[PDB]
Amino acid sequence: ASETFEFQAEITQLMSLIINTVYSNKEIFLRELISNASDALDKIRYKSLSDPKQLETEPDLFIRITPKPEQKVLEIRDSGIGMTKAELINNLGTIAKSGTKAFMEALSAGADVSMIGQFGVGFYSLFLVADRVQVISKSNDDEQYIWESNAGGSFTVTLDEVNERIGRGTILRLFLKDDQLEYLEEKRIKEVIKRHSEFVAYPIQLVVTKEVE
Amino acid sequence: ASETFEFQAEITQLMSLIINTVYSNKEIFLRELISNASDALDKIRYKSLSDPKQLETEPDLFIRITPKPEQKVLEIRDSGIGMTKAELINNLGTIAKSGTKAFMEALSAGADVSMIGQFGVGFYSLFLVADRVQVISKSNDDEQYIWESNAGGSFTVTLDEVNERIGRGTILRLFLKDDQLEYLEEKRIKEVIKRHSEFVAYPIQLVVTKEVE
Ligand SMILES: COC1=C2C[C@@H](C)C[C@H](OC)[C@H](O)[C@H](C)/C=C(\C)[C@@H](OC(N)=O)[C@@H](OC)/C=C/C=C(/C)C(=O)NC(=C(C)C1=O)C2=O
Ligand SMILES: COC1=C2C[C@@H](C)C[C@H](OC)[C@H](O)[C@H](C)/C=C(\C)[C@@H](OC(N)=O)[C@@H](OC)/C=C/C=C(/C)C(=O)NC(=C(C)C1=O)C2=O
Repeated sequence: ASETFEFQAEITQLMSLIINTVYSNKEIFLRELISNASDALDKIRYKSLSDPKQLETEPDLFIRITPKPEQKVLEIRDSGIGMTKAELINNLGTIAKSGTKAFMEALSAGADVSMIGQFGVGFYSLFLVADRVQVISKSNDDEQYIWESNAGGSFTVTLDEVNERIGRGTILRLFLKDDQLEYLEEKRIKEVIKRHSEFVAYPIQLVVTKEVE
Repeated sequence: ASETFEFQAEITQLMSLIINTVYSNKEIFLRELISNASDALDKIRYKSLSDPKQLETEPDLFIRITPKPEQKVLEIRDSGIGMTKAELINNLGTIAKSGTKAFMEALSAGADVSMIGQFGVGFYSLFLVADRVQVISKSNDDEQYIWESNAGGSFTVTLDEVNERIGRGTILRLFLKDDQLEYLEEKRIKEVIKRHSEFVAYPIQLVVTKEVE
């Protein structure tokens, strides 16, 4: 089933920094994850200009937020390009990232966490509000895989026999911290999107569950 | 992966009858599926009176409707007792049912389809509005399985490596007919529940997806 990999050292260090910070504007994590989703929709949409059959696995291009209050979990879905087993491994931890040290140096010098995205390491901002992540992803070029981290020194990557089938793309499964359940609520989610994600080319769907009156 | 089984002969016959009928009150299929859900919630709730650890796999007791417009699919979820591989096989087709012939005889004599549930064969009413069903189920006593039918002479039962994990219970996955997509819409669903499912002990949740304004 399930392989384990080592985080490059500064990535550990940065995650540890973020997860431990008192910062007062953690809502930016959603700006980042939405903007990553958009970057991945862009990428597949562009790819299919020269290869239209790439869109076939999943014709609709969207971003979808799903609060799961009962599980203390928030999910950000996209029908973007997705990632293969080897891209999860390389790009999410094992290799040194061009901005990690520079950002941490900026941070300790006074910089706002908000700036994370400009150092190209804004995926790690999710730890502002979550102590476990699953990245579940299906690329047109591979089977569906689950990448998991708890901010420790290592992560796991497992063949997905367990979750619904993504036609194509990626789900970010955030297990929220108990002092961050504000991000489970419709009003809150809507506000953060309004404020920080006005200029997004793709529909952003919110999946909401109400008991029938 | 995937075994195939034979429908007992009258069950085929009845399915063929239902799927082919012009009947003007097909909405009753939802009454039936909700009431089955309730029968399965009852059953686990009762079981755990003498065995409280049975509720642990899924503490919440609910029924959940999820329209999937993009897929022409409606899902009815319950956290009831669920079914094992052997119960799917026995109880959903292979063995002769006590009411099948009697109901078909009632039908051709004038009876309203609405009466199906009183012959204890109301599960088959789903074919009024669907030409494919998946029954995905997880019983505390077995792995999660998928039972599939297209109203033909046979059905399949496959180990589930493909759908999200039910802690416990059952999802009815209806693939609706093109002239029955009315059941994908919030207003419609709500109306049918109001009319036919007033007296239900369990919360009925409706999962709705709206694009953010
Ligand atoms: C230029 O692409 C980006 C990179 C470089 C690569 C990891 C890009 C990645 O390699 C397989 C892919 O092209 C996809 C599109 C990655 C994402 C943008 C994100 O995945 C999502 N959300 O589906 C996203 O993963 C959930 C990417 C995470 C990568 C990191 C660490 C991130 O913070 N910054 C990057 C962003 C925001 C990028 O847009 C980045 O490295
Ligand atoms: C008395 O239980 C019932 C039976 C007899 C058995 C199949 C019961 C079944 O055996 C494994 C289970 O006790 C569960 C609780 C079955 C359901 C009620 C239904 O499953 C759902 N919705 O989770 C439901 O399956 C999705 C049961 C389908 C069974 C048939 C054919 C049905 O139309 N009628 C029955 C109903 C409505 C029952 O309530 C029935 O046979």
